[PDB]
Amino acid sequence: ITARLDRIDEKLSEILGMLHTLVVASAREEMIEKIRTEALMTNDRLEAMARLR
Amino acid sequence: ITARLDRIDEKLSEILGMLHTLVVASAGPTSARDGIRDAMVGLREEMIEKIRTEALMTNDRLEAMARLRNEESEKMAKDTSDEVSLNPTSEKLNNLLE
Amino acid sequence: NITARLDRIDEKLSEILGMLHTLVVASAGPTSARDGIRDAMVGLREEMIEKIRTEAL
Amino acid sequence: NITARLDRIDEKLSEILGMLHTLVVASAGPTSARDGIRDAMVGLREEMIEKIRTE
Amino acid sequence: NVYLTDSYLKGVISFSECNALGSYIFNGPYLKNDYTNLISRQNPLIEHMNLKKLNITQSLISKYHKGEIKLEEPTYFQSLLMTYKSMTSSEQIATTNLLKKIIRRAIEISDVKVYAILNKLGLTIKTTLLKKLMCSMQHPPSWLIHWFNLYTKLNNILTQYRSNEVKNHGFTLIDNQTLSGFQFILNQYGCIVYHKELKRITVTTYNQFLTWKDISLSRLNVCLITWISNCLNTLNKSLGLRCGFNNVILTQLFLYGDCILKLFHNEGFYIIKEVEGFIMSLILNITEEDQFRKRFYNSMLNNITDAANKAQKNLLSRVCHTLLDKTVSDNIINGRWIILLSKFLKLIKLAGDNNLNNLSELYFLFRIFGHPMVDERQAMDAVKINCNETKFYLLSSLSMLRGAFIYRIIKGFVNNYNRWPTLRNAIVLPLRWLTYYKLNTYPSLLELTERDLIVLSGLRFYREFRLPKKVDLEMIINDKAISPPKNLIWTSFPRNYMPSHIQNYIEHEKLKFSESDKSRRVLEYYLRDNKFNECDLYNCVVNQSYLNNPNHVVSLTGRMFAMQPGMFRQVQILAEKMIAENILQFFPESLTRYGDLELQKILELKAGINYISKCSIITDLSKFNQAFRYETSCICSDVLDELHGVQSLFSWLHLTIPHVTIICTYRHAPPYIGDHIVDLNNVDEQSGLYRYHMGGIEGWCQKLWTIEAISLLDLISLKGKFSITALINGDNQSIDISKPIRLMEGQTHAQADYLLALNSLKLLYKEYAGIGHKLKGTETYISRDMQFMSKTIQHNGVYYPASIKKVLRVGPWINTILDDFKVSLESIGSLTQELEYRGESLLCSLIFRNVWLYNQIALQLKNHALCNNKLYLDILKVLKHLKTFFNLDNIDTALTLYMNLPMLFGGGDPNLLYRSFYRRTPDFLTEAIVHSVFILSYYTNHDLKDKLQDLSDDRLNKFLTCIITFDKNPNAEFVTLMRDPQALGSERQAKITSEINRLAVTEVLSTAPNKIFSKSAQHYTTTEIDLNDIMQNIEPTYPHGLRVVYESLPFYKAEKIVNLISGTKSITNILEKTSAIDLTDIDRATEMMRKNITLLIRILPLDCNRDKREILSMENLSITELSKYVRERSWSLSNIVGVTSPSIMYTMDIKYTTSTISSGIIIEKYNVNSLTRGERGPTKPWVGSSTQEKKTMPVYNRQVLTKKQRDQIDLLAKLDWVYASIDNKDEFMEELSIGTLGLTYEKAKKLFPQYLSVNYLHRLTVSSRPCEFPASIPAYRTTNYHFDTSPINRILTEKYGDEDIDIVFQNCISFGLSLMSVVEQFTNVCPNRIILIPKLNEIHLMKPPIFTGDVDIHKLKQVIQKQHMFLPDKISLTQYVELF
Ligand SMILES: CN1C(=O)C2(CCN(c3cnc(C#N)c(Cl)c3)CC2)c2cc(Br)ccc21
Repeated sequence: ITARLDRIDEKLSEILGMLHTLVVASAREEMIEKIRTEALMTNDRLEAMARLR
Repeated sequence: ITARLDRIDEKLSEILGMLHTLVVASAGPTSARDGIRDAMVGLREEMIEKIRTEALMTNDRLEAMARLRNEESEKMAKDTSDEVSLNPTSEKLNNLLE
Repeated sequence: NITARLDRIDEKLSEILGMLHTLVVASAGPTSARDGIRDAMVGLREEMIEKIRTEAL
Repeated sequence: NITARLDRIDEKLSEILGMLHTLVVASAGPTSARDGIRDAMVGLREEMIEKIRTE
Repeated sequence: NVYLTDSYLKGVISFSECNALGSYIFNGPYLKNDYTNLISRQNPLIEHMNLKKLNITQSLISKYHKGEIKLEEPTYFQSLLMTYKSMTSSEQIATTNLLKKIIRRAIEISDVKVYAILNKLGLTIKTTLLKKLMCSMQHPPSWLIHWFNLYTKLNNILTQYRSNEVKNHGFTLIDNQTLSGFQFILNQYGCIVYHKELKRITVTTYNQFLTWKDISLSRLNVCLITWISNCLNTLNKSLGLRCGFNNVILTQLFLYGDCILKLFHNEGFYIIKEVEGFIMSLILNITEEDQFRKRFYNSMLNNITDAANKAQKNLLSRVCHTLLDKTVSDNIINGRWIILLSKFLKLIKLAGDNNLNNLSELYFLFRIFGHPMVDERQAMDAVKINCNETKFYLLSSLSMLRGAFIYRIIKGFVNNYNRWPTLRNAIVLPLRWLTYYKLNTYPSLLELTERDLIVLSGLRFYREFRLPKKVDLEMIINDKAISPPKNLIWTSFPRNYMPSHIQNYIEHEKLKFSESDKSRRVLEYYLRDNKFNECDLYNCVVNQSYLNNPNHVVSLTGRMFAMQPGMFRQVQILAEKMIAENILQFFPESLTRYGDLELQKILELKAGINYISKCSIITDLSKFNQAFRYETSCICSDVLDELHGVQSLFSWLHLTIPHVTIICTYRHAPPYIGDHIVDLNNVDEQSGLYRYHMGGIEGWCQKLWTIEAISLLDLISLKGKFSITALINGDNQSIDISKPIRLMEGQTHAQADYLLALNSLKLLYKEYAGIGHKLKGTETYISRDMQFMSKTIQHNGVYYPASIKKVLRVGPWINTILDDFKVSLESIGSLTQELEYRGESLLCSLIFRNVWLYNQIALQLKNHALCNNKLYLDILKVLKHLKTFFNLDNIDTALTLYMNLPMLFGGGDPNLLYRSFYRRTPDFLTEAIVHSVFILSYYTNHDLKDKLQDLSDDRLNKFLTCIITFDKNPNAEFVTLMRDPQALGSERQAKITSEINRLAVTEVLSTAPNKIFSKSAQHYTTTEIDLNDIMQNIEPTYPHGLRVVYESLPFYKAEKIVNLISGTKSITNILEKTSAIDLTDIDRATEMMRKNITLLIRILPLDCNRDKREILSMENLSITELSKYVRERSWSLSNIVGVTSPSIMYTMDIKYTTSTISSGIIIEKYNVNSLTRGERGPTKPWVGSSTQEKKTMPVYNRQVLTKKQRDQIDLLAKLDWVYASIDNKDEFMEELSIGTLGLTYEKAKKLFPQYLSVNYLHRLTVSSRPCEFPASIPAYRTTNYHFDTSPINRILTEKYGDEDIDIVFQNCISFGLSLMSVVEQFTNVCPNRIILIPKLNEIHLMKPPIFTGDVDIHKLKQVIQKQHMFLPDKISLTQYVELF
């Protein structure tokens, strides 16, 4: 109740930092991790049906 | 613990206020017409003054300024006006018709 | 009162999520297809994974 | 309960940071970054085929 | 190899062709100062060189260089031609006598049908009406003789040229005497016109001459129709059309339009196009109230004057440095043109007469002045500014658009599948939306907030629909042209217009492409593909082989038509097909319904839509596409991609086109290529060539933008707090807006409606500008109380048509291939039915039809381009045979009879008599026999109120005896009844072009390099043999069940392609790269035409009626039993069930006074006025919808199957329903289910709908049975009458009892309604009641038969195996697992 809200606050601070960095810059591994994770979770849905045969 | 919920709420309000003034410029040809340019994001006033300095090439920049600002230009104000006003040739033709 | 104050942080985070996803989708345009990075920004869908599975087994 | 309402917030925050990472990485002008992305995706595909063929 | 040229304009008039020809001939810039004139004078084409080297052209050029003649522009000579009145000779008598003869003959032909109708209703000329009309039409007026003479002259010139060019290739017509004053040098590649006493000369093209002839024909048709209608309305006010024009005003209108076209220039069409708005203004001044109509009037004046000023500016700019610099009139510089314009407009108002009928019919004026020359490079440059512009959006706008789209999709899934779509992102939803998700519900628009849409825009989906794995050959193959690849684009221009390096490059680089890549048409693009595979499109889409492809071009041809190579065109077609198949079910506002009654349906359902203020907004969305970008289209294309499990299939356009060069590939408009440059993406950007196109090509991706517009309308309705009812039909958006308001003190309903309209317009403009679409005051208008949609006008529930506009091009050889006689007759008849279906005039339509049928048969057969006069000799021998058989007195009477008997028996009447009362019928042979009986009543004096009697006049007995007596000669009974359940057999009916060209098409296809076509065409004949052998032992023949069996096999899809290919000219030269016709095709067509003309000699033999001393007795004769016997005898079959149906026009006797008999249907008039045309009543509009089957649908997941599989399942279910009595039904169904669907019968039976209807003879849904039975009157009028069918069920249950009978009650009601209409037309007063009493001699039982016999399973397997390349996708194990 006391630590969790502070984790939320730190993540919001980092969010504001990256959002400034994005919106003022008019002129990779985390992204690949997320891509791989969700591609694996879609392949799992495919495998469930492939094994249900 | 409300002293922390307040600092969470202020941060959420700041993010939602800085996300409701973002402006997107569509992708198009570069300057000197060689290649395509990426879509551009940036705060409202920065984009407006980039339009004024014509760093982003476009026609009808006046309505762009008057639409990025929540305002009504006079062209669009007479486009949706109560009464329609004729032209010199239109009044000449209307006199000929009556 | 804590639950009624936590049921608004969620509705603000959901709006932030909607806006950021619309931005992500609108930023993957013709230059991303030209450079070949558009599938890293929109996701791999059923057909590519089925092709990978057919070429695997 | 409150722990579930905090779990939801944690999940949403992680999703927001993921979207922001995507947006900021993809916005890199030099060709090096966009070449690294497609090389990493080349790798990922034929490393996914590995885990698929294993099981 | 013969060359047949056009007789009507089918194409565009080219600016660049005329420019190049005139620039080479006169040695200077003719129309513009383009690159076309420079290359034309530098390196002219060989046809231009041939035209310039003639002996008369050299003389005229010498005269021109001496300053003795002045050069002009084609509009000047159009104005000269349309006023030609040097018709003062012994030429003035011949034209008048010819027109008088045509009119007299048309009335004499119409007399027979008028007599028959007046006899049936109980109401050389035998009718008093037509005798009065003939007395009234004895002196044609001068304005009609003018246009008839002009059309005759121009048509003679064209016929002479076409005949002499068929006989000799490379023939130039040099004419000086046909049209006194003018000198024509006509050809296929140009036209030179010279006027000697005015000292004028012009150069134009062949299509411009065709346009001039079409103009003269259109004005002749207008004058004819108005003269006939005026003469009809002078006798009876209900007899003619609803319009009342005066032809002096119409002549003045033609003159002033020609003056406007001659005064300004080619640029004058832009002005006349504006006058449509002017007419609309004259309509609103009648229907609308002060504020709306004042606003529209002022906006219209502004639009017209802006158009005129722009026209003057562009005209003065264009002709500055050309040879036409001294041709600009002085009335343009000093501004005195306005006076002219004023007079024009005044005449239009004087022509309107302050009447909605005149003002609605007056829209023919915009098809009277011709067509402009379309400048191509300028049309390309006009949109380059709109599609290269940068757009600026707020992220909130895109978020809300995506959220409204996702809301529409969620709501549609919940309504159609009782299920939220599968989300992969439900973490992002809040609690109140998670409740909706898990309860499978949604909120309404009144409970929806703008934050909810931003929350919804974050959802991601799983695959819900599946892509087909094998290509459908019916959707990718058509009869159009295709674009070359990017390296072979320079083959779009003549070799003379290309530099030497481009020619060398083309010849050295055509050696590295396939034979299908070097193709110039779609059909041969597919036929020449020797590496074709049906899983090519699926692999292209899944692998994204269309992204970053170096073979991609966009080629424009003007109004612009764009094309690309074949792969990208495949991807485009597939994307639009998937949208039409899977998504348009969630958007019921998107329509594609263009039709006679469908538009009336839409306008009716639109009219059905402390105060409730209302308004309507009309918007034109033609230029809607140029404003779209990736950011605005693909935020929804992404949702569709996720729903189909693919990537960038619906986003292909804005990801591929920005990297392509847009080029104009007109033949006479090449670009300037700098030397040492061969690549197209390296050529300098110029007029007619550019790059970096953002925005989308017109026509491609239209459905995406339609559903996006609908989502934006939902967003606007949310933001504005009012109710919206929207309709989009193509490129026309209509919005009805409603809002509850509390009226102030003194405020009127009108002012509240006006305020609502203004505020709604402001909101619409702002919300459209938010996404980058700037609406103009020329594309939008507001109103309150007039229903307008797709150029159709309704007011107060009454519909106002524009028939004259659609009957403008009726003529001799319209809409045929190789000048077919039968198809031309059919098209004339079908085009003239519109003066009766919409115009509500039987007799005007009839007389116009007879005028042009007589002209086409008795005057234009002698002048056939390929069949010089053989068809006329055939006609004369048929007339002699008819005169001998029926004992007539002349060949004139013989032709009057020939033109009145149906085309089924070999006659020349394309319109059967039942179509004046109802539109559909279930049996053509009975209608033909009844029509023949009614027609022959004119000569035999039989009364159609008594019964069939034997009299001393035995013409009808002779006719019926020759109909039922002939020599049986059946051949291929079952496959023929499969492809047409109404066929006769034993050569008892006329043949059509498909049956004639089938074998030629198959032998041409047997040699195609594509194996999918070669094997099919090589197995065609044995497949036909097997298909005839399949269902031959099932004895009770049901041709509709045979049709159902036929449609469930791959030979159906194989035959679609052949029927499509057999509709081209020169079928033999498909793979020969030639535009000429082979003599074998001409011989086939000629012999077919001759056989079809002389059919009436074989059907009605003089041979003692086929040695039949027995004659037919008519005492107690049933026409429907005779029809059934005739149909069975021609196929040598014992019993054919379910095809014969009585005729309502023959079965029903018509009474007007009520009697104690108390029988038949009753039709009463609920209106109180004596007349009904142009009124509305308190009843519901009659739509004769038929009763389908009652069936229960099994419960499974349907979106797991495609559409072909869901169609095959319904077909197999109908087969299980119908042929459930045969002796080996289990093996039959097992074979079908395992051959076509891939599953066994036990597993397939679980997806079959179960039919609760017992009598399939009564309720079966096949493509060969009519689905609805409307009347021959407009819908709005059906509301004036009330019907009851109860007194007939009391007599039909005592004679049969609870049994099904063969009769359509829908057609009975339609007959009654059209009968009311026609009686009002002919008597000038509508009757109060009519009673229809049936003849029970014609009604029979309809009981489902018990089938006996065995189906041949071996032949079924042979048919399935020989055409296996047209089978649909099998249902997999992975798919059958998810089905449950
Ligand atoms: C400003 N504006 C107009 O003046 C009109 C209305 C009248 N209209 C026609 C044209 N042809 C026919 C035919 N047949 C008919 Cl029945 C009406 C022309 C354009 C119009 C239509 C649409 Br959608 C959108 C805006 C406008």
